[PDB]
Amino acid sequence: DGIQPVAAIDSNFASFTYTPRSLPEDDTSMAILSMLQDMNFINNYKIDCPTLARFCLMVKKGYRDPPYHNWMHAFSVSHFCYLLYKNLELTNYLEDIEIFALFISCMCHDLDHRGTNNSFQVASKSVLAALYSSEGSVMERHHFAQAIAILNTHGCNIFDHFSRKDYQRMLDLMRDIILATDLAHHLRIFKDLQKMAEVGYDRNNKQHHRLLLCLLMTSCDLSDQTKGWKTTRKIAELIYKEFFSLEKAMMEMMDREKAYIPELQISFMEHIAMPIYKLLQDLFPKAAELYERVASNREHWTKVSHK
Ligand SMILES: [Zn+2]
Repeated sequence: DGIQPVAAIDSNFASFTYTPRSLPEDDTSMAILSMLQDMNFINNYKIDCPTLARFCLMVKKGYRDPPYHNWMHAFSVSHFCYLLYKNLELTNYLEDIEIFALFISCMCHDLDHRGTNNSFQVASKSVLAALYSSEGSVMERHHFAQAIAILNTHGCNIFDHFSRKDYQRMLDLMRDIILATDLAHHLRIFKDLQKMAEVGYDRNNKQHHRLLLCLLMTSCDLSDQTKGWKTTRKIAELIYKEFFSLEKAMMEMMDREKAYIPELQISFMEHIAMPIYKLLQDLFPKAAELYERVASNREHWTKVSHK
């Protein structure tokens, strides 16, 4: 094969309107390579292509498949990462190595998702946000360690040619970015994010770099919310299907429990999702489209919510 150009996957691959979940699963590894190519990482870092193929195949293979926290989730978060690169022009904000770390983090950040819901930090703001949230910041996870175990598998070391210093910096970035997916982490840095958007992003501030990378990471994880109505509806279904994945009903109870979805999804939008994409828009005028679209989904949910 060799790598496909992004524009050959779909004329709209690079548009916020595009739904990556509609790519057949078998074409997703190739589409990862297409995106790294169009982002100029393969060329600039002179990455061996067979190696990058094996790496990508290896992380895909390492995902469990619950209804929601699965490869397609990872794939679609990665794809949003690419959309932020293309549409917000992140190279004017972050360094190449940070963008690269962000992308690989998207690919890797749910490898050790367990679904053990053991915390009240997110739940206090939104009961459904707690089910969408990745884990690792309150209970220890090994999304990161698993990513490296892959990296150190013969024939998979895509950062082989980096300097020792960039190699540590790459690993530190992944470890920190993967941790930041956990919404408990986001809540804990929220005031800092707010301060950053108030004062204005400062390319020379290393703190601003760290904060932006977390914000972007969480913006990719919840990016299902920035798609069509059908997408939040389908994703809400999946989260449910996951959490009920095993206990004697007192069919019936299942339906009472899905009658709660609208209000939970609205509370999730109002208290967690929308603030995040408000922040992006405050920092990036070109992200207005995204907040508007989440806003519009909150409207449909409200509208539906009188089942
Ligand atoms: Zn995730």
